[PDB]
Amino acid sequence: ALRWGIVSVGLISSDFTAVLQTLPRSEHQVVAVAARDLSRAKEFAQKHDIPKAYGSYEELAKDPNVEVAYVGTQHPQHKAAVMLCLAAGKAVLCEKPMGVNAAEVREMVTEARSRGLFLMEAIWTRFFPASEALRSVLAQGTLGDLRVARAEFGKNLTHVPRAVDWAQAGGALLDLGIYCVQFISMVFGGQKPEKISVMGRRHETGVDDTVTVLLQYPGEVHGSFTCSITAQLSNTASVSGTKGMAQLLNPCWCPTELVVKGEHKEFLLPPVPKNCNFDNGAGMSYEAKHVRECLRKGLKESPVIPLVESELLADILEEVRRAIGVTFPQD
Amino acid sequence: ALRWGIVSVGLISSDFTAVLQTLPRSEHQVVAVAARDLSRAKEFAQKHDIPKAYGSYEELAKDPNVEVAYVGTQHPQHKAAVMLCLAAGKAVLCEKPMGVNAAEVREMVTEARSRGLFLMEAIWTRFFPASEALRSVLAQGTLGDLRVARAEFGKNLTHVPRAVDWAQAGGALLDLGIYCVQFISMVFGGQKPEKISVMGRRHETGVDDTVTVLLQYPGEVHGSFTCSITAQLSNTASVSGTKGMAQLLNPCWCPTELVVKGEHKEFLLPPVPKNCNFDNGAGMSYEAKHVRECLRKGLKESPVIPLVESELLADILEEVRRAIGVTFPQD
Ligand SMILES: O=C(CO)CO
Ligand SMILES: O=C(CO)CO
Repeated sequence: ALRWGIVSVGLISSDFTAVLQTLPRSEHQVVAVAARDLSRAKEFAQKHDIPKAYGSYEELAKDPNVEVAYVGTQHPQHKAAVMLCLAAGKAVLCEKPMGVNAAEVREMVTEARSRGLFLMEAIWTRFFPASEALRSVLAQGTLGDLRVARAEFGKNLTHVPRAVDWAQAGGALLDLGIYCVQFISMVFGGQKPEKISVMGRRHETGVDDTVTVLLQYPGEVHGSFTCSITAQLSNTASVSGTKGMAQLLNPCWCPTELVVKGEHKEFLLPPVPKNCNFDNGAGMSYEAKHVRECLRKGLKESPVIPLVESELLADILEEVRRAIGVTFPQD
Repeated sequence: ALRWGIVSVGLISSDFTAVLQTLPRSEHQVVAVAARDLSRAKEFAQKHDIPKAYGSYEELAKDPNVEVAYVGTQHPQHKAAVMLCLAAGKAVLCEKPMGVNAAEVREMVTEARSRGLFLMEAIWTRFFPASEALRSVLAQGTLGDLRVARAEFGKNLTHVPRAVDWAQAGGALLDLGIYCVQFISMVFGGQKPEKISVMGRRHETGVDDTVTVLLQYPGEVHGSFTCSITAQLSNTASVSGTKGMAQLLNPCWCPTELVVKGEHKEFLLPPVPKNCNFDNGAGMSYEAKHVRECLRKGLKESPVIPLVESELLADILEEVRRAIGVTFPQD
């Protein structure tokens, strides 16, 4: 079995741990969990039936029974935790966005590469059967010659502290726009944009509120998206060519419905766990099973979200937030 | 009764004439129709039961029984027909877009104004009960403080000669984007944009193929739209604020469904005519009844689509097509 170590005991680590404990026991085992104090770690290990608890991430990195670390910390704490785990020879699945700016991602990627260790950014949406089916539709040429595509992700998250906080690098782009940028990149074959235009406005807590981006892609196609932590949007994503449109229905970030030229297709989520902190949390199973398949094949990154594309997504996101003057200490 | 004169006998004039002939006989009468030859005009007058036919527009302008002229010519022929009718003291309802560039619209508007004559651009969408209901939702503040809105209009019209022809000023912007620009202007109170960014690509017939625009509006709100004559899009339009979203469902340009914060509302079209050349053609009744209400009140333009806003819509459209190098002889 693939032996997992859980870094951080917040809500997302809770969901991911519950998912891993629904998978075949001969394929995945949760062997250890670290928190920034032993107390929190033991409470989590007892609730989730993990056999070892640590009060520092460093102790988890050093556990020789852990093969892969899941870094579920808040956004600004991803980098140090990843770097610790890689220095200790662990594979790492890092939560999204992998880092808060382009240089953090480059640093993590250079480290993983220099040590021949697997690293993947947990962009869970890419592994949903719906998303895989859209990629086939594109490979098959069903929509004809591409023209453009548009994604949107907006909800009123003003009462979700995580989400609006400057100190945790929250705001529309890093919480929600990350899903729009990855979708547009995916439909256009992970290609670097030729040009980006941005409009948006800030939120009174120090982060961005609502942001729309236009991206020129190579071969005369382009994408746009809108994200927001105050305004509710359609929360769909689409791609259109000369023969028609494919759409991933709301919830786009976690789609189970694909519509192609008016024809609907539903992809049910796994049955458990239910009651996950986050909508459709059960769908995290797909990325978990993907990491095991990569590691069994001896791969040092995923073909579905390669490290060079994580770097490009980071470059894009950083360019967008700089265009509207939203700077971070890290940069 | 309001006495109408029909200029041009194409498909749209066919639909508008059929609509007017379903209205109360004491309110609207179709008294005359002109075509560029008598033959075509008589055939149309016989099919549509109009009592007078002319083989030139000038003869219709001069008919003292005509009170209002409906100019249904192809795009580049709007200006000369409008100018002829206004010089002859007729009110004019001119089909969309009123002119092919900003100067044509300014010229028509200056002429109407200098003569104290009603002129309105036939932006039929604005008069649908659905659109009026969205304006109320906005006036009521139901969506909270505005944030942004997005419209799209795309279909494969490559086999519709009108639509792809350079000589008739076709293409995505003048055929379909005009609906997106008017919607965004309407939700943002007809205000002039502070900035416009554009990406798009040309079509091999000499006109634009697919075009996406980002528009900054005053008060930190913005809109975007995508239009295309090759790629099928969602064909919905939406506006979102801090308390939720309103959407006009497909067909946006001709909506009968409004969704506000998840609550659906349907507005049925008039029952006749049926079998109109254009989708939901029966809805042209609303703009026809509006022109009569303006004229009965002695108004020289519509408060719903004032001439200064037609000028601004034209200015926008022209700026967008220049940004992607699509120039016309007229400019
Ligand atoms: O990823 C998500 C957290 O907001 C979806 O809301
Ligand atoms: O106005 C319209 C003509 O395309 C709608 O298709």
